[PDB]
Amino acid sequence: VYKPVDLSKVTSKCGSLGNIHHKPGGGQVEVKSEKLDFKDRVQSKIGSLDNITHVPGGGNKKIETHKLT
Amino acid sequence: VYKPVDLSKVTSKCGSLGNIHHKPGGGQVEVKSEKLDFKDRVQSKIGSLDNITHVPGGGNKKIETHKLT
Amino acid sequence: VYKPVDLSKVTSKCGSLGNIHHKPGGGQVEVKSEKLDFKDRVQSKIGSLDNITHVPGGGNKKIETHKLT
Amino acid sequence: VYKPVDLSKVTSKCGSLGNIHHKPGGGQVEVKSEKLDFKDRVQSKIGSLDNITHVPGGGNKKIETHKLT
Amino acid sequence: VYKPVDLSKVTSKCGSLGNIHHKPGGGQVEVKSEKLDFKDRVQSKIGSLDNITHVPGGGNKKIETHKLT
Amino acid sequence: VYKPVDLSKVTSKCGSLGNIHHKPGGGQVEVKSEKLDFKDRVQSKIGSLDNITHVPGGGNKKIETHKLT
Repeated sequence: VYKPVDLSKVTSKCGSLGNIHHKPGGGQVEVKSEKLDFKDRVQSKIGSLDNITHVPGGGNKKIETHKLT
Repeated sequence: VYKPVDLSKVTSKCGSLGNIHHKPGGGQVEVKSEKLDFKDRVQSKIGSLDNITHVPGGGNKKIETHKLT
Repeated sequence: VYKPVDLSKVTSKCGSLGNIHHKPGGGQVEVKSEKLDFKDRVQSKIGSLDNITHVPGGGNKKIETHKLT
Repeated sequence: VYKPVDLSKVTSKCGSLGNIHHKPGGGQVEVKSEKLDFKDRVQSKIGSLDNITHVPGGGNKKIETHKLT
Repeated sequence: VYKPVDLSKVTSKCGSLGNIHHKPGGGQVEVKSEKLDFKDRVQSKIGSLDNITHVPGGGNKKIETHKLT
Repeated sequence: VYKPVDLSKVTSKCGSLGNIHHKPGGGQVEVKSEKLDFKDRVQSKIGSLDNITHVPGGGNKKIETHKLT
């Protein structure tokens, strides 16, 4: 017989959340290339890529796992 | 016999959520290329790509997992 | 017979959460290349990439796991 | 025979230009006058006058002069 | 025979330019005048006048002069 | 025969330029005048006048002069 119990609280209060500024790549990015030789695959990313601003009002997280085997 | 119990709470309160500024790539991205040779596949990304602004009121998460075997 | 019990609280309070400035790559990034030879795969990232601003009001976490085998 | 040659550059790059605050005359101006006597022209300026905020992207200058005599 | 040659550069890079605060005359100006006598021209300036905020991204200068005489 | 040649560079790089605060005349100015007599021209300046905040990204200068006489 298997009867685990959770009554827990995962809680957050905030008076205000804000004035959050994320300014990636506000300057110069400058790439110069001459007489290059590539015999195999090239993957290139230049500039302001994949940046994240994540401002959840709570962002609280529960992870729970159970296994019988 | 398997009878797990959860009565837990995952909760948040925010009085106000805002003034969130995400400004990726506000400057110069400059890319000069001369006499390059590519014998295989090329993938190129230039500028402001795949940036995310994610501002969920709440944004709380529950992950729960069960297996019987 | 398996019957764990949890009554826990994971909790926070913030009066205000803000004036958060993340400014990666506000300067120069400069990359000059001449007469390079590449016999195998090339991966290149130049500029302001993959930066994160993560401002969860709270952001509290519970991890729980149970196994019988 | 006069054949000067100019191939010069005057150049600038700025990634981002901003958060400029000019607040002239934010305090208190009080001017009391009694029994003044003026026999000739009067010019009077009182308060916040002729203040300048000048924010050119660029603002570069070339002056060039040529003379035969 | 007059054939000067100029191939010069005058150049600037700035990644970011900002948070500039000019606050002239934030205090108190009080001017009391009694029984003054002026037989000739009067010029009067009272308060916050002719103040400048000048923020050129660049602001580079070339001055050039050529003369035959 | 006059054939000077110029290949010069005048150059600057700055990553970021900022947090500049100019606060002239934040205190108290009081000017009390009684029974003054002026037989000729009067110029008067009272308060916060002609103050400059000058923030050129760059601000580089070349002066050049050429003369035959």
